[PDB]
Amino acid sequence: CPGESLINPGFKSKKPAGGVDFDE
Amino acid sequence: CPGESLINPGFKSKKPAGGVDFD
Amino acid sequence: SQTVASHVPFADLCSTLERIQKSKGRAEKIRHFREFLDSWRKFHDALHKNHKDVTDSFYPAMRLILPQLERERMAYGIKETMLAKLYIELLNLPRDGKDALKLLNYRTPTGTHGDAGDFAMIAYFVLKPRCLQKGSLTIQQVNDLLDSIASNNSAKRKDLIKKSLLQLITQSSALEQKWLIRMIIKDLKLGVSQQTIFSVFHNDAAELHNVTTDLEKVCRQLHDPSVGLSDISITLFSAFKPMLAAIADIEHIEKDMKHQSFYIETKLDGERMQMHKDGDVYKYFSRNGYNYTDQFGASPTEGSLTPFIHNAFKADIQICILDGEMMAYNPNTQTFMQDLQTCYCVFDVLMVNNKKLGHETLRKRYEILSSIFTPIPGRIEIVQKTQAHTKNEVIDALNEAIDKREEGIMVKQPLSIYKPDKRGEGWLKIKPEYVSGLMDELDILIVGGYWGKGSRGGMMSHFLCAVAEKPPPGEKPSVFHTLSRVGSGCTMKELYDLGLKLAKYWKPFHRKAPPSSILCGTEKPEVYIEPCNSVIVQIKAAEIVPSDMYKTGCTLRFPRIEKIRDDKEWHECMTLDDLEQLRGKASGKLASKHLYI
Amino acid sequence: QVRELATLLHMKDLEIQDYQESGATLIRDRLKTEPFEENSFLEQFMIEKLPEACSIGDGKPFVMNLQDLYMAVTTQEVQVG
Amino acid sequence: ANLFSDVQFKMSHKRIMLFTNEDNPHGNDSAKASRARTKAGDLRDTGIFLD
Amino acid sequence: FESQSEDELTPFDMSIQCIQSVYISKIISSDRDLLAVVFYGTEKDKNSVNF
Amino acid sequence: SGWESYYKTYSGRDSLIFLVDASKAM
Repeated sequence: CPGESLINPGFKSKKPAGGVDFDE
Repeated sequence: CPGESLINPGFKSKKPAGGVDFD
Repeated sequence: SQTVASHVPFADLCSTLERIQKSKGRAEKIRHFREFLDSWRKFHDALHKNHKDVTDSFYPAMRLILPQLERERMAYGIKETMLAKLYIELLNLPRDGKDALKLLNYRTPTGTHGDAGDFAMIAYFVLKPRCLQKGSLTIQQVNDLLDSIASNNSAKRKDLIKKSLLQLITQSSALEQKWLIRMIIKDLKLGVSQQTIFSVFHNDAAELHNVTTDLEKVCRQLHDPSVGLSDISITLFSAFKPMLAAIADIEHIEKDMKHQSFYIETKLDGERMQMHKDGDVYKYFSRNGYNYTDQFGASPTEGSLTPFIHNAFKADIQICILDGEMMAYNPNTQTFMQDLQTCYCVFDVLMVNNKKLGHETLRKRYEILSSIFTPIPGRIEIVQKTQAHTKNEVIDALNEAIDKREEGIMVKQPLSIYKPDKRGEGWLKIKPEYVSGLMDELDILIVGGYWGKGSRGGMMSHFLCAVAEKPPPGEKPSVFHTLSRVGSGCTMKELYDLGLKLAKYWKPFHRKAPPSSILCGTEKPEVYIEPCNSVIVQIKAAEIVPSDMYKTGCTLRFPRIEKIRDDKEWHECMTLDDLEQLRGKASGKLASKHLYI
Repeated sequence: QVRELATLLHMKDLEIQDYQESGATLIRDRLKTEPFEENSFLEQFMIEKLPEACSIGDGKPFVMNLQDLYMAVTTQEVQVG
Repeated sequence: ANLFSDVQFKMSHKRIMLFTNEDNPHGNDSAKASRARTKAGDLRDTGIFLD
Repeated sequence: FESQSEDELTPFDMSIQCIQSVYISKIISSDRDLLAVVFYGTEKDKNSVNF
Repeated sequence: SGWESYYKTYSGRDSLIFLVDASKAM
């Protein structure tokens, strides 16, 4: 299934916390 | 094998008697 | 007189059996069998609406589905080899063709064609292109033909059996033929326990079947699920399964005994039999509900025991039932044997006169067994149970039983009741094989091997073992004498490991050209291995008894594989001097050490 | 050449039907192929691939793929007369 | 085949003669044709000579 | 059972004639041989297998 | 109607195995 973490199957992969990202 | 009689296997089919046939 | 079995084509039953086999979840199998039973019951009820009485409702169905418990007809007399030979003869297959060899040598996996373990699947594969697609046989016709073949086998007629098998083959397809082969072999592989089948059939079918031991009575009585039975107990002239003593722990006996007094008796290693006497008529049944009255006689006029036991019963006794063990006795040496006379030793009683004593405690049963007749040595005996309430008493009893070359001992609670079909409920057995450090274990070599069947199909199941002979000093033995066959004592993982290790070292054996190194007796191995490449196998056997099927002349009773000794080299095989020394140490049972704690 | 290929396909299909009738089962069905029909294959090809295959463009595909056969045909023609 | 097996004597030659004028007795059903072919094959393997 | 042309015995008649000739020849040449006649494709059936 | 109308017809733990080539090309 797309967007599935390769480490723990059945769990949703999450990108690293980007913190505060001010917009243009 | 060739010439075997279909009635009595193992015995060659004897040719029919012809008698005397002058040349 | 209409029968439901005639209106149900065998195709439906075969399809249901196939669905049960393929299904994995037990719930699915239960659902399939339940729906089939419901359909059968509905059809039976609808058909017999006009008729106010019924003679048979579901007996043929259970008889076919449970060939193991079939009792109405005698043994067919055919099995894997005979069935394969009959199939080859009937189908006119080539004697030495691939199909014939596969059928006869179904165990051998050399053909590597599908499953090589079960004969039924090989038969199905060979018959797939020969039989039709849809059959035309009804369950009633199949049952008729089956009882016909059974009677013909009992009638000593072979041509009629061949004709019946020809008709069965002609009027069936591949799937039904495979199923019928399985049922003739009496092995269905449904994967469902008997208890589940009886429970789904009816709420209290198992108890009734155990009490009566008949697929006909259970079907006739328990038909409507709504209606049940209140009074169920042992019935006159009815076969009932006996108890079986489970393994007894030798550390918490009192806990199993509730700390109360317990009865200890010597073990009787004979034929378990049950007797029902009513005036003149005597009936004798075996452990598995198999009639044995013919050998022992149903009347005092003829038989082996009835003429001697009829006069030994009290005059006030008319109807009675007992259960005991059957052995041989020798008047020359005044000893029993595991010229000779049949001897019956009784240890329990179920019914006497017109009252039922199944629910009575063991104390009352033993009192009745002590006041039921006048025992006479050599013919009729009563087990002399001894009361005990300490570990010392039981250990002393076991020690003296071992000294007397006895199989073991049995322990019972006086308050126990007689519940048929129970494993180690109130009765327990203690024998030297069940306690570690009491067997003169043996270390042997494996020289042969027979291909397995069923689950252990594509692998090595059991091996033929041989013992080495005293060689010249400094020279390893090269001549081996076959001793026995060992198949048990191993699991799948280690057995597969052994097969893998010696997979490439196996060599086929030829009867007309036996290998010089290995010497074999009556029994021969399918595949043989030279002694130089083998593994030391540990075997613990209850006893060693004389025989003629092996060169050494002795065989191990209940042999086992205790482990594999890799550290012990192959050359360390024991010699025949060891065999004779062990045999002469006690002349029979291996156990000769006193257990003290 | 196409007719030869079609008849060879027919022979292979006859062998395949014989194998199937011999009561043999495939270990893997992922490789299973279906029977071949000349009419169905021709119609499918004409509907699907003809627009791309028949395209010549500037003539490159001819010199790329159809030169050896051209050589043989021209040699045969000159040999004839 | 059953008729041949019935005889109790010793047969030096076992022969069958088919008097038919149909090229394809089983053309509609392939299964019947395959069954006939295999049965003929086993009959030949047994030792029966078919003409 | 059909006559492709007039004055022509049907295939069944020809087969019957051949069978009769073979029977007569076997009567004299070797009377110890075994001969059987089986018909297939008829509505009636008579076999040990009850086909 | 005869024998026609009366008859019809998150758990466990994940596992992983690492397979690594040992050829000189790696």
